[PDB]
Amino acid sequence: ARGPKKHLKRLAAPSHWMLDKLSGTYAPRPSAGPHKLRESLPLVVFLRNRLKYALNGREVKAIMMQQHVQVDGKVRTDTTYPAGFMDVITLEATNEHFRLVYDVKGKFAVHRISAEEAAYKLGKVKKVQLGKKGVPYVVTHDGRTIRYPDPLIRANDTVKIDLATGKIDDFIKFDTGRLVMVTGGRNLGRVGVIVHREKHEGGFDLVHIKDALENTFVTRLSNVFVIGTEAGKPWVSLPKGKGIKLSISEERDRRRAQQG
Amino acid sequence: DAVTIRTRKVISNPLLARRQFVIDVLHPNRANVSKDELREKLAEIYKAEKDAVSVFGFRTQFGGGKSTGFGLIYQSVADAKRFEPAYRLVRYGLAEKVEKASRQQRKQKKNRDKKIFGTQRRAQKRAARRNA
Amino acid sequence: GKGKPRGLNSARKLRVHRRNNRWADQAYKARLLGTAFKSSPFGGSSHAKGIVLEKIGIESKQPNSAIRKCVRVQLIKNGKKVTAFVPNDGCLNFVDENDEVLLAGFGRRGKAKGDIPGVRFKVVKVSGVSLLALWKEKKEKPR
Amino acid sequence: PRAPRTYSKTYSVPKRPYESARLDAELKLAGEYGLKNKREIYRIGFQLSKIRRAARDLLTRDEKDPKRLFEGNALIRRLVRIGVLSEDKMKLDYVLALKPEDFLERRLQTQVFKLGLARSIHHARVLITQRHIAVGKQIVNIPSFTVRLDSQKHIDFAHNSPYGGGRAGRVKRKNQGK
Amino acid sequence: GSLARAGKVKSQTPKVEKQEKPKKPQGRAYMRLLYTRRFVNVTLTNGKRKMNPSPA
RNA sequence: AGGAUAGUGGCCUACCAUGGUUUCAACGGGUAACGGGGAAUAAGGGUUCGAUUCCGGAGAGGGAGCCUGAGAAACGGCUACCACAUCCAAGGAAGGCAGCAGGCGCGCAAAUUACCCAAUCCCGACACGGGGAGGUAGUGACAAUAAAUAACGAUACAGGUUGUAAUUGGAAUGAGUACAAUGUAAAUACCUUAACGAGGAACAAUUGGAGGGCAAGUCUGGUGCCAGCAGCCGCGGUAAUUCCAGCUCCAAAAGCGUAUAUUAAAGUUGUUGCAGUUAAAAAGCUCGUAGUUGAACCUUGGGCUUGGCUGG
Ligand SMILES: [Mg+2]
Ligand SMILES: [Mg+2]
Ligand SMILES: [Mg+2]
Ligand SMILES: [Mg+2]
Ligand SMILES: [Mg+2]
Ligand SMILES: [Mg+2]
Ligand SMILES: [Mg+2]
Ligand SMILES: [Mg+2]
Ligand SMILES: [Mg+2]
Ligand SMILES: [Mg+2]
Ligand SMILES: [Mg+2]
Ligand SMILES: [Mg+2]
Ligand SMILES: [Mg+2]
Ligand SMILES: [Mg+2]
Ligand SMILES: [Mg+2]
Ligand SMILES: [Mg+2]
Ligand SMILES: [Mg+2]
Ligand SMILES: [Mg+2]
Ligand SMILES: [Mg+2]
Ligand SMILES: [Mg+2]
Ligand SMILES: [Mg+2]
Ligand SMILES: [Mg+2]
Ligand SMILES: [Mg+2]
Ligand SMILES: [Mg+2]
Ligand SMILES: [Mg+2]
Ligand SMILES: [Mg+2]
Ligand SMILES: [Mg+2]
Ligand SMILES: [Mg+2]
Ligand SMILES: [Mg+2]
Ligand SMILES: [Mg+2]
Ligand SMILES: [Mg+2]
Ligand SMILES: [Mg+2]
Ligand SMILES: [Mg+2]
Ligand SMILES: [Mg+2]
Ligand SMILES: [Mg+2]
Ligand SMILES: [Mg+2]
Repeated sequence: ARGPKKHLKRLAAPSHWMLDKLSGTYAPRPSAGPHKLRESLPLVVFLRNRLKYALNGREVKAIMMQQHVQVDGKVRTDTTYPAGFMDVITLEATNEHFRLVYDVKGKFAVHRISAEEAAYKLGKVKKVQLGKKGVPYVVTHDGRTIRYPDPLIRANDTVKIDLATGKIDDFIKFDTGRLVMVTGGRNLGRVGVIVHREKHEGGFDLVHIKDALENTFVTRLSNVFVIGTEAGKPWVSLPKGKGIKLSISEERDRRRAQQG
Repeated sequence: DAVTIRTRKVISNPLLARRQFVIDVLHPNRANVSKDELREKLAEIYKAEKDAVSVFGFRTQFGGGKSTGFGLIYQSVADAKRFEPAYRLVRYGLAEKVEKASRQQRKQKKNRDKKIFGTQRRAQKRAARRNA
Repeated sequence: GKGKPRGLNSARKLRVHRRNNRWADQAYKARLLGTAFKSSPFGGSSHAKGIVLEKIGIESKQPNSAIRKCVRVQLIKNGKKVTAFVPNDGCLNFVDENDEVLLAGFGRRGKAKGDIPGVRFKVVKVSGVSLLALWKEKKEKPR
Repeated sequence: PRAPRTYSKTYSVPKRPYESARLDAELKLAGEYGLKNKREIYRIGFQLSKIRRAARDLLTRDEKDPKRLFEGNALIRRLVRIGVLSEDKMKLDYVLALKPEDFLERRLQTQVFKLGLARSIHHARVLITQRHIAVGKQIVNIPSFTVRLDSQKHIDFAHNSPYGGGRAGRVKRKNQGK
Repeated sequence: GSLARAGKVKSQTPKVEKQEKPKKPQGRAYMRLLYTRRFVNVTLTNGKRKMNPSPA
């Protein structure tokens, strides 16, 4: 109606932010950025609701205006900056590096990483095509454009971004046996290997994935993110739980043993 | 009478140059402990300046004898004056309550100025000429 | 075969037949025709205010023998004239001509109640004061 | 605006208002447990009616069904925890056999009287309402507070109550102070 | 019909004041009162139980 | 084929064909019709509702046309007409609360012309400004939660070792009031807590009923087919269990009654699941298109090996 919306009602916010109903009428509307609104995590939610470094929205803006917060190696001062999957958040004042990887419960885990691993990131190749003057380029899942890619790189592959020069270190071809995390749907956060890719021309390709516990699930190819060259060899540290989904009875049994 | 203070969920927050924690106050035979007295006690416990300590949001449990709140300890008084909300500094006497007209008067003055283009001095000078 | 279709593809016949036959249900018919909206003196409302035109005594039906003391009221919202019973021993003296009275039904939902012929409403308040409060001397009529 | 806050009714009235068999049973049950009104009996029957409904739905499922095993064990565990269900009756068939007197046994008012802290069940309620009884180290003044099994041993007078080592009350201080 | 007799009986009913009596207990105390009155000191007339026996 | 559009398209134009929808309900009419997530009631199947906290749409008195701009056919933007309506020195000028609060009117029907950006978020050139968005308090028996209005002894009696019925005590406590602290942007309130705060503990529980349905009087006085009650059946004509009252009792209780709608009861809308000889209801009788529904029949049995889960 007459133009873009600028507000986000609290009840209409993405459920994986885990916002409470009664704290207010509105929720942080993520800015335009590398990641989609529904699949992002604004830095205000991360710094206040997750880390609890800031006590309110006024304080998170004070934190970011002092140049502390870096996303993917660059300083961001937008409190609603849409950080997303595989993004690296650096707070060098606290000497902490985080990577936004989904946990098996469907939410963005608070996953601390080492400084050496915080020097790169993975991006799923969305498309490969030729730019002006006939220069090929790759578009990753976070909107990055890398020119002069390896001519073997195709869509659905994963590239390793140097994240300081923005170049591609190396890549993983999409094929059977590759390690995968699911980035959408009800199997979000699960980790397994590709068993069989089922093609449907004109529709949505489906990928069969086998868990480390030999559980098999099917998901759309658009929700498949290659994260490793084979089983047990991920290119990034996985969050606690290793993307293995436990039944509710198993979780109840595990919690009983953990607490005695 | 033997006020006991416990701190839990302590987080070191160099982003805002402070340490932040939940405060548990055990005050048997005592209605509660005033914020001013808690700041004095907390300053002695952690050997910090009293003006670098901020406490707020206290509530006494049902039946009394215990209160819970939130506390902040800054690395310096200068850091506290930089990151603390204005209303808390007025509570602690570190700042003066800014004096402004009521919200109705500020809005009414703003709408009166919307009817003037240019400086106020010109507008009143022109009005004087018109009425003279 | 019970006189109704049973085939797996006969849902249209079953649905239309029920729709045709619910018109024999007067509760359903009155709801969709909007008879309360068109014909009811209250226009579908639970209550309605009006002005007292005259105090009239109505003879009860047999085998009862009494003078049911009602009033003639012209409704403000639509100008219609109705007869409203004034309940309790001596509450007619609380109701005067050209007073504003709040009316309500007898609870029989548009039908006359008891031996009172042709009366379907009762007086609830007069001059903004509850008739029950006046009867029990809790309040006084503002005049 | 802000999201609505949920609320729900915690009781339901009988369909037939006047029934001597039900009226006598309720009054007999209220007199034994010192209840204020019939709504406190309706509340127990209402919450027991939905415990049975949950158990009935699980009992229609096949045995070894994941939902029946998970929610059935959880429902049994909660009832065992508050002492309503015995430790030797964890079968989800004994849940249906529960009765309203089982729940009224576990009220704070009933437990105060049965622990000897009060002369009668009616003395128990006023002791609770007047902030004399504490469960653990927390004063509870709600008579309907359902006592858990682990809370049973920690019911005693509040430490600052006249009956539990506190100072003399308002009346005594005015009398001995004159 | 004539309206002259409205309020005839109520007007001529001889006024009788309510006798002053102790308040009855309220709330839980009243349920206690009813419970004993009906299940503790039973006043049954050998299988004849009446809430409001008229004097006879 | 063109024009126009950001672009597809009878979107429009020129020329040319005569097509397109429909008893599987088109077209027209009504809607006390914004749609949905949902709500009420519900054994199951259902019935009713959804203006209204979220999503989508539409509108800014009624139409229409536009400027600017990435984005508006925007109305706290403009232009015109219609209807209302304001100031005027009579020449002219200025309007749009279905934003917040408030007023009139309408009605059965609905609150303060309050405080604040502290929170939630949004906007801006922005760490700083603004926000009747929003939050806070006021009014608020819409609904919902918990929950006081008394408890315990001694005598005296009755009574079957203890439940009361009375007149005698000392305890307990919060309703309320308040230093104070907390709370908060500042307050209010809550939560804590000095001092005060209960014998008729007047710190006094009400609303409906007492023939049946339906729990609880054949008590006393009044009236006398009157007055009145009574959802229904009925009561009232001189000992009225029903009216008006007193006493007593019953039901629910900080709530209880009445009116209207709706749901269950209703297997009285029946798919589950009604009825059609006589209670309402088999067309006077055949034909017949759509619709509904339509006989049987086509790899069965046998053998061998093996995986898992139930009982042991
Ligand atoms: Mg849209
Ligand atoms: Mg922004
Ligand atoms: Mg495609
Ligand atoms: Mg200016
Ligand atoms: Mg007919
Ligand atoms: Mg009759
Ligand atoms: Mg064309
Ligand atoms: Mg064409
Ligand atoms: Mg043409
Ligand atoms: Mg509708
Ligand atoms: Mg409409
Ligand atoms: Mg709607
Ligand atoms: Mg409407
Ligand atoms: Mg809306
Ligand atoms: Mg208007
Ligand atoms: Mg207009
Ligand atoms: Mg317009
Ligand atoms: Mg406006
Ligand atoms: Mg607007
Ligand atoms: Mg205005
Ligand atoms: Mg209430
Ligand atoms: Mg009182
Ligand atoms: Mg009464
Ligand atoms: Mg009566
Ligand atoms: Mg009587
Ligand atoms: Mg009876
Ligand atoms: Mg009645
Ligand atoms: Mg008869
Ligand atoms: Mg007589
Ligand atoms: Mg008599
Ligand atoms: Mg019905
Ligand atoms: Mg029938
Ligand atoms: Mg006949
Ligand atoms: Mg017949
Ligand atoms: Mg025939
Ligand atoms: Mg066949």
